[PDB]
Amino acid sequence: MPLVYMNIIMAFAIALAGLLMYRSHLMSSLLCLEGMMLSLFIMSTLIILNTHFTLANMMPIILLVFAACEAALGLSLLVMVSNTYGTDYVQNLNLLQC
Amino acid sequence: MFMINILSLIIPILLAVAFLTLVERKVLGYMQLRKGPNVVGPYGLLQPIADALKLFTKEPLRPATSSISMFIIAPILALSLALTMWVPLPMPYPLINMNLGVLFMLAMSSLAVYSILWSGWASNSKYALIGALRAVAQTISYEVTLAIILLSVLLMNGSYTLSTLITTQEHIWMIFTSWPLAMMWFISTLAETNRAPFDLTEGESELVSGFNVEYAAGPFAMFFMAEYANIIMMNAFTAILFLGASHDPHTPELYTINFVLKTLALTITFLWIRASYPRFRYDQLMHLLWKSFLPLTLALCMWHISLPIMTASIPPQS
Amino acid sequence: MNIMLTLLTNVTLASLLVLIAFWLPQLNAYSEKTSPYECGFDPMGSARLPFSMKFFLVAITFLLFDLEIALLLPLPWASQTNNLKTMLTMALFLLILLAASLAYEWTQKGLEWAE
Amino acid sequence: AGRIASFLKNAWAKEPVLVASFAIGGLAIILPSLSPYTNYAIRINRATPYNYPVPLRDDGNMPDVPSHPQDPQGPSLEWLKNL
Amino acid sequence: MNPIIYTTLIMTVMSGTMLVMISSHWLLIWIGFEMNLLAMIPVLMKNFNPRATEAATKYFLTQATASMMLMMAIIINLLYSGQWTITKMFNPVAMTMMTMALAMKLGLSPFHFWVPEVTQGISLQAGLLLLTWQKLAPLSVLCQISQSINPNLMLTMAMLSILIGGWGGLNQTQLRKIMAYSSIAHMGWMTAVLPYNTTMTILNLLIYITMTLAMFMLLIHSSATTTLSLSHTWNKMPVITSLMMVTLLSMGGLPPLSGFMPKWMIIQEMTKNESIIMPTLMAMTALLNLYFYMRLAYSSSLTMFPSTNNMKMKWQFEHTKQMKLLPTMIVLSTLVLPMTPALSSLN
Amino acid sequence: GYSMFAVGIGTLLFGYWSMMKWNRERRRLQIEDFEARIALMPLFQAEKDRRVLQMLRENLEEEAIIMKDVPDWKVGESVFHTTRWVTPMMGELYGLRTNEEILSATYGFIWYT
Amino acid sequence: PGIVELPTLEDLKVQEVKVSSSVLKAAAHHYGAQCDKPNKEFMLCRWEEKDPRRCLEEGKLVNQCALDFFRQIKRHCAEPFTEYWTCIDYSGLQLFRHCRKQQAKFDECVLDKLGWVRPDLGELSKVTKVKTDRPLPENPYHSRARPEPNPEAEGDLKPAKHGSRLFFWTM
Amino acid sequence: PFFDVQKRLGLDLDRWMTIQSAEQPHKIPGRCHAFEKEWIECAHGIGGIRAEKECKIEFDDFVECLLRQKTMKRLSAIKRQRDKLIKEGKYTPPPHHLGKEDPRP
Ligand SMILES: CCCCCCCCCCCCCCCCC[C@@H](O)O[C@H](CO[C@H](O)CCCCCCCCCCCCCCC)COP(=O)(O)OCC[N+](C)(C)C
Ligand SMILES: CCCCCCCC/C=C\CCCCCCCC(=O)O[C@H](COC(=O)CCCCCCC/C=C/CCCCCCCC)COP(=O)(O)OCCN
Repeated sequence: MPLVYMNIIMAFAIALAGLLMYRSHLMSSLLCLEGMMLSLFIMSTLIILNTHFTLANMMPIILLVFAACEAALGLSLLVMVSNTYGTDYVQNLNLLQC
Repeated sequence: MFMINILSLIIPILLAVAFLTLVERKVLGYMQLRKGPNVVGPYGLLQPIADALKLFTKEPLRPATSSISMFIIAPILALSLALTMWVPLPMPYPLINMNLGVLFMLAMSSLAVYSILWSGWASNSKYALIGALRAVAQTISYEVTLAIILLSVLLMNGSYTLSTLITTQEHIWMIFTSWPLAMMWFISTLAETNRAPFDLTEGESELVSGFNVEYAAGPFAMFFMAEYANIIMMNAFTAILFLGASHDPHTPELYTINFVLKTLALTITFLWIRASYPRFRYDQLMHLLWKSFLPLTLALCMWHISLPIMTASIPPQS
Repeated sequence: MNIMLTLLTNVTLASLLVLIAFWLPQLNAYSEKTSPYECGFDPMGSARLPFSMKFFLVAITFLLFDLEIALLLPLPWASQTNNLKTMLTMALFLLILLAASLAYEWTQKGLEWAE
Repeated sequence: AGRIASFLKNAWAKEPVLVASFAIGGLAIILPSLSPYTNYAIRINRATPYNYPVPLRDDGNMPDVPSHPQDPQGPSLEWLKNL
Repeated sequence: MNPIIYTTLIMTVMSGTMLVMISSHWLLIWIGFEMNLLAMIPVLMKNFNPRATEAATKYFLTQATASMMLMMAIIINLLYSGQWTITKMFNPVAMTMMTMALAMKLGLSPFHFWVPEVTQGISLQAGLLLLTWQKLAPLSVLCQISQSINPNLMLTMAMLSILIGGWGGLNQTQLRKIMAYSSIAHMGWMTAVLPYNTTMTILNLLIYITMTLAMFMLLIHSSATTTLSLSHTWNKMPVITSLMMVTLLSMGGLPPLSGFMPKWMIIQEMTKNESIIMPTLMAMTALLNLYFYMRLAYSSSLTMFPSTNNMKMKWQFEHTKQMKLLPTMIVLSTLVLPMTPALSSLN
Repeated sequence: GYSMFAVGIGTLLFGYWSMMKWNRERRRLQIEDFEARIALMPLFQAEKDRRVLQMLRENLEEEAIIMKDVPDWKVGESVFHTTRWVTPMMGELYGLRTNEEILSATYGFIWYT
Repeated sequence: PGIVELPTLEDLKVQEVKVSSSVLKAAAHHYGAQCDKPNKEFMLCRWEEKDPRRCLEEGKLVNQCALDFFRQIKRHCAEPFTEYWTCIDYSGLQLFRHCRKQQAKFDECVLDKLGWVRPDLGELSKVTKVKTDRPLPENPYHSRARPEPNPEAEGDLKPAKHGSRLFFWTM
Repeated sequence: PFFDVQKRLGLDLDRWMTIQSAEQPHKIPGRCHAFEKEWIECAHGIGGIRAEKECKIEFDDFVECLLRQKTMKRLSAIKRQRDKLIKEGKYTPPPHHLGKEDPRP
């Protein structure tokens, strides 16, 4: 395949890795989720433009819509976590175990 | 020869900003029963040169607690974007001819806000942070309404190409078809350029100097240049969008003169507005945009979608 | 290619202005001068402390209303279709639910800032 | 009849922006279905030749297809010039 | 939460699942998952407290990660064939990514960590929903793309699910975590037979949903969430504990009870495909689930634990709310083995 | 208040009428120039066919010269099983040419502003 | 997988039409009126054959018809036509509307010298019929033979022998 | 698992968007429209198991149109041989491949 496609898939892998390996802040993980969506948008757009699937030009917009909903959902939960602990740290949410 | 055109566009714009400072000082002076600058040069003509030279020979200071990299990046971004926002404007021909010129304008404007946010944060000062959060609030307040107003007005045009707006208005100004949207758009451009009564971010009475209080000398002058350039750019865009000037292909200088006169009138109207009113509280601005402008804007978007279909008046160039 | 040259020129001009501003004038920097400004006095706490956001709910709602704009921008092109009754029905439907979501958050006191 | 009268009175007195918004929205919703020109807009959109009109292979059984553009058969845009 | 809002959210959860189930386009299936998650997060936090907030946060993070992976698999599949229809995946790498995404959505081992925590953090009604209705969509998607899936990865995750469900359930005193580990093991059973016969997957899912609904409704009726709190129910409602005892034995898979039918059907189907070894392991490992079910039945119905003095006041009051489908659910959870040939109607 | 609202609505109605007439005229003009394009399209198609075929033939001859020493190379061998015409890939047409023509062919239209 | 056959560079030669796009646009309406027959023949060939290699002769007839048209224009009034296409050429969008006096003069010229009537609005975009001797191509996709379907369901439905036959069930 | 409500009611909720050969706006074709049309018509109604073996030729052509892997390989081979023969001076490129062609309309 083309060099450009490889780079976008690498971006997805890096953002996925970033999401998986947490640090202290939740907001950083939320950002990683957004990054994954951004790379998915770019990849699907490149594939759609290249093959000239005309009707599929609308699916990246739908992708963005749902990405926004997910982002909004993530920020709500962060507001509630911060209100509980005064901090958005992952370590605070250890009340429930396996 | 294209770099000649780039410089031809940029050098004049900076000179016009320099002298807009003088015109504002004199207009506010005369509305306040005084004169404004009349000593440095005949009729204060040399005052902008003295101000610029005074600012670029004064010591620039980097705050001890500040993040230096973003502190320095923010004014560069501000001024470079202020200059960039001019390239698709058809006067009557654009330097860059875009298919989606309006949408490019929206994206670049939306990116312009980060310079104010970054500068305030980089400063690591309380008043700078308060100014930056006021900027966040201001964008949240006017961003949705401003975009939908452009969409509604643009439906009659048929595309997002800025040069098509000249053809759309060959016989009548588009303000005779959308003066309500024109009113709300004018107020949204006042809010979008951080201008009285909507200039919350500077907060001179409230926060002393807001986001740029820390800034001194040349970096400060860059923020100032960027803001005044944005004031002229928004008005020029408003003129092209609502008061299209007749264009003659064989004599474009006539269009240029008409367009420049209309944008000067709109800029002087900004200065007048600043001289006339009290400042809006920042929470109130949000209420104004979300409880009054947004319902009317939604209804008028519905109306402007339905109207060309009802009347068989839909425009060309899918 | 012309837009890339334009962006490069603008960024270069701004960077050269910053360079001149920092290398032309005399520099006399000392700790008192470079300290944080708080109107005559030393700040009590840090400016990096959490700063409460009272409009936090309108900020989340802005994220959803900003994507309504991405769904409404193709409307100048959608008007050129042959089945205008379906296009108009769909466009009207989209703006009606945008007005209903605004009416919902408004009536549930979601536009009032936290106290 | 008189309940809604005083209701619209109080609304015009307290929230004229919302009154105008609901009026404009309702008009935009209902007026397009009563218009004689909506069909004209559909027809105008259909008469715009974006792509090439591919000719048909004549089989001797096509009385209503032109053999030259200026022949009388086929659609007419005369209604559009007078519009 | 306003009752109308709660109804709207339950209807949005169900409509997202139905969108996943009726769609032919991968994008619409992804949208169904998104809509389901969006409406499902508030239902977990209906009764607000820090534990419910933490549970909803862990749930959102897990499910959104799964969603991103699912979308990436769809896009790679499109890249290697201009196809949006959900049939059989064209690319092996896209199929691996898709399988792992759906396993994360289901909570199969080694992605099982979220299920016990989220189940413990929410109420019994939300736990009922999470452990019954939230399984339909990924299982239907897996049933559609079954021919494409690699047997080695699927069966690995299924055997891990059975083992880890048993081992993790052995250590619990909280009833919600016991139910969650039970669910993990049951999911392992459902997915072990998937590459061979999707009808057996559907049958296992139906019987598991019936038994889980019965158990959760019995736990709500006797408002207990720990072992010691359930040890009191005999001194107020003995019929409830007897019915729970029999439902517990059915979950264990012991004959002549209904719970034994799915295990019996799955083992038989596997032997047909020359797979003697995997099933021997699966049954011998389900013995662990049977052990901790038997422990709960010992503490709850077969012996009598000490009680408190204030129970006498409860003796004087009838239950304010009665569950309409609880009686039917118990009968279908226990007495349905003689109707086994009716599984042919499922294919 | 009545007078202000009446002036406003009258202004809007005048504007609507004017724009209706002007946009109908614009749609007629667009139809006219579209029909000019339609009348011109066959000649462009014919010469585009000849141009594409000539570039392919030139590449074929240069490839017959270049790939004579390699042992088992069929010159002009297709990569498809089908025998119908396949639209040439851009790289195939301009594969053996200067970087300026390749740039003009790939990014010439996108970059023209 | 087989060698691609290509025409030689000799069979690809033709007398080119070497006028610019402004000239073509200024002439387009009358050119579509006059040279309709070979153009439509070529486009029907092109769209039925789906192969540019099978419609070279039609393309050469297209070129010769265009050249004859322009030779007539050059022979009877080059000066009004030159006025008209210069006016058209000044415009950056090449708009018909800014040149109506020149177009009127050119139209009167061709109407009086050659009897050419400019097509009205909506006529050049009609779908028309073409009579041709070219045989309709049989397999323009070069399709293979389709695989045979599965046989079909047939017969009357009898109850399964000995019911379900599940382990011990008799029904 | 898959309840085909669309097929039962004849609705077309999302089938308009599943393939590249299906009714685009303004009849704009997909880049690989003919290859996909052929692969779909070859494998229609024979089931998934038979289609993978008996329509492998059409699908291989379709994938070649999609990704163009063999075409890039052939071009790379040709250009490597050209580079090698040019470095030694054995082969000289023609003028119409160096920028001095006689362009045609
Ligand atoms: C509109 C935008 C573009 C405008 C166009 C003009 C572009 C201007 C670019 C910006 C630079 C102008 C700044 C003006 C002052 C010069 C600043 C600096 O470059 O000069 C000194 C640079 O000198 C260095 O300190 C060391 C001197 C020599 C260094 C060796 C470099 C290699 C050269 C080898 C010498 C042999 C001859 C070289 C010529 C061929 C710095 O000394 P310093 O005191 O700290 O800074 C304060 C300057 N003051 C005093 C004026 C206030
Ligand atoms: C069918 C048309 C639909 C499409 C058009 C509408 C599109 C956009 C317009 C709707 C936007 C959402 C509106 C949200 C309504 C909010 C109601 C509310 O709670 O606000 C009230 C204010 O409004 C009310 O009084 C409640 C409703 C009263 C009626 C409002 C208008 C209802 C319809 C009136 C016109 C009817 C139709 C037009 C006929 C015109 C006559 C010919 C309270 O004001 P506060 O901001 O809280 O004050 C704080 C300080 N005290």
